[PDB]
Amino acid sequence: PVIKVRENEPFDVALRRFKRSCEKAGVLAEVRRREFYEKPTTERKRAKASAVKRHAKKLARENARRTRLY
Amino acid sequence: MRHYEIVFMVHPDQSEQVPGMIERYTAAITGAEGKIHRLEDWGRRQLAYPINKLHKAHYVLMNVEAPQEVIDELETTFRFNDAVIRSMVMRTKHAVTEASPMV
Amino acid sequence: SLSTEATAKIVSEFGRDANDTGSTEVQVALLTAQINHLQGHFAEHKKDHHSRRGLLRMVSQRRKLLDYLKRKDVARYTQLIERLGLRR
Amino acid sequence: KFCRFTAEGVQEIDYKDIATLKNYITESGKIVPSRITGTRAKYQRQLARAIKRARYLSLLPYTDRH
Amino acid sequence: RKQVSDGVAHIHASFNNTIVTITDRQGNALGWATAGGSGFRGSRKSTPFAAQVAAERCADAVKEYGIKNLEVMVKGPGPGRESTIRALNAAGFRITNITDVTPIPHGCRPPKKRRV
RNA sequence: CUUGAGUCUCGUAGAGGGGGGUAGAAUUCCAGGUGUAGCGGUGAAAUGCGUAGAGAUCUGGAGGAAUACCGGUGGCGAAGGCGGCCCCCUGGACGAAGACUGACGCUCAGGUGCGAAAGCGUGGGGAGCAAACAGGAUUAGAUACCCUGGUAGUCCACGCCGUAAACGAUGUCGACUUGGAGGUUGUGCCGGCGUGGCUUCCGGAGCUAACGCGUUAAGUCGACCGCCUGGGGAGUAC
Ligand SMILES: [Mg+2]
Ligand SMILES: [Mg+2]
Ligand SMILES: [Mg+2]
Ligand SMILES: [Mg+2]
Ligand SMILES: [Mg+2]
Ligand SMILES: [Mg+2]
Ligand SMILES: [Mg+2]
Ligand SMILES: [Mg+2]
Ligand SMILES: [Mg+2]
Ligand SMILES: [Mg+2]
Ligand SMILES: [Mg+2]
Ligand SMILES: [Mg+2]
Repeated sequence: PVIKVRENEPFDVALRRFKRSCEKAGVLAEVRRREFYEKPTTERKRAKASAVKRHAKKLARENARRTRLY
Repeated sequence: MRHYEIVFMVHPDQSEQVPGMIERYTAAITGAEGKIHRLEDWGRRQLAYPINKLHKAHYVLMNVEAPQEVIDELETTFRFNDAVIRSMVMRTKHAVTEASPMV
Repeated sequence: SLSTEATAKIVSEFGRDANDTGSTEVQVALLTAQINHLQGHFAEHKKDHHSRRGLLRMVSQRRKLLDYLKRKDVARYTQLIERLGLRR
Repeated sequence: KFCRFTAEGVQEIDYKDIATLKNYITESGKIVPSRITGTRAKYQRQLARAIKRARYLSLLPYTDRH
Repeated sequence: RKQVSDGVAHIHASFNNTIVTITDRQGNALGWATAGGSGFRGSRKSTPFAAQVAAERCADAVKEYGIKNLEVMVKGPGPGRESTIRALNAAGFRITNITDVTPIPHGCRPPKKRRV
């Protein structure tokens, strides 16, 4: 995430461009994910739980479109 | 005989040996009835990262069909040759007589 | 697996035609050729349990084909296991 | 979406083709997911092999902080 | 006592503390300041405000070298990442570029999860 | 006899396995430079490290172990399991057009092999992690949780062990019985229409005590095997 400040560029927006580049690279999450050891059993329990919950919200959204609240 | 694609990169200070080493390797393959299907000299290029503090290297690409035993002497020759800083021998399905996207 | 060359040398040598790739003799000779070839592989790769499981299937398949051939016609059975050098 | 390797009928993604490969890595040098670029699963694997194979020859970088 | 005019700021933002080291382009340190040594202990030490004070003291520590432009190399996940870069600008340096140099293994086994 | 089973021909995908080599990032250690008073850690602290110059930052080296991104209810394997890249050796699966053998099948007590991790033996290696252990806290107490360290071990070679919530808590093989939405990998024809293999979710009849399963059945059937007979004692004693 290398941001080179451009000419006639106000500082803050370059600081905004930097915050964007680090989040798109996901480096902060990558550091937080690597600070404690994650067992292979648990990484898989999470991955699965992520997928089944990502799946459930889609069908819940498809279904809620065929509904009225009032 | 199997097909191999060899990409070896050479120290920039010994680019003058690059024409020389090619015929020696060519003679070794052609000595053993191996064909040479392609042979491209990419010349000096900029490396993406430093390799042994080097910032440039002389890339040479050749596609051959040889008996697999012959490739071993090429791999051993690349290993002990300090001119060669990196190499890669890869099996290919068929002859590759075309032109690299680098030329 | 065996080369097509060797496969064709077996088909012709053991079948009554070059298209007779399915006769019991050709199959037993084909499995025997690959079983013998793999002996050198497992003399160096004793910890290759996954590939040895496929080998033991050739051993089992060849045994089931010989047992079939024995009870259908003994003349072809005894003539075959001597060419292949099999104990039985 | 719209996988550009089925569209161009590629047979191998050819690590030497640095012009193509640079389209499928981020600014910091990481392979872009097939979910983002819409590459087919079959070609995304060959793309990752070619990118790792080019990274080794120093045709491509591993990271941006080399 | 030497004049450089072109330095590099290294923000070391951990979860517990922030360290600011201003080095020249060659990597030789000119001065440094930390959030912990800026009058902040414990809960205070790991705040974005404690990093801002740490940045100002490091700018006040290298004032005799006359640095004019300053590269900023940020490392770590700490709360003092963003607020330390602002304070360097507030002091009066010119931020030429900002980079994240947080080390990522592509490595060793991390310590075990805390059961708090 | 050819429809079950198998063989041959062409190709495809794959972390299937075994052996060797190598790359980049990072950690740690060592030596040196700049520099100076803290660092580290926590809920907060302290232990600990630091003026004998730490931590931070840069340079060179040593070493081991794991391969970010790609990466996906994605793939491969009988299961256990398998993830950088390259080569060598090797197993299996699938698909298309035929030819060939001629039911040559299925299941399998005993037997045989394979079988996570921990553990054991012998010889190596040892970065990071970390049972035991030591200290600091917390606490009424705190043989813990938290912190700072840290040895076996984790790694390699060979041998043993033979067990796991080794789980889909669902034996193997075969046939039959409305659908929908995907993923993955072939293939034929003209993005469109078919046809195969594997796989994920929803649901119909049916089944089920219910939960639920539902063409990958826990539905309808056949073949063979394993096992159960109230709880504890006890998967214990001999
Ligand atoms: Mg910790
Ligand atoms: Mg076969
Ligand atoms: Mg038994
Ligand atoms: Mg073990
Ligand atoms: Mg041991
Ligand atoms: Mg020992
Ligand atoms: Mg501990
Ligand atoms: Mg398991
Ligand atoms: Mg399971
Ligand atoms: Mg059971
Ligand atoms: Mg269902
Ligand atoms: Mg007992």
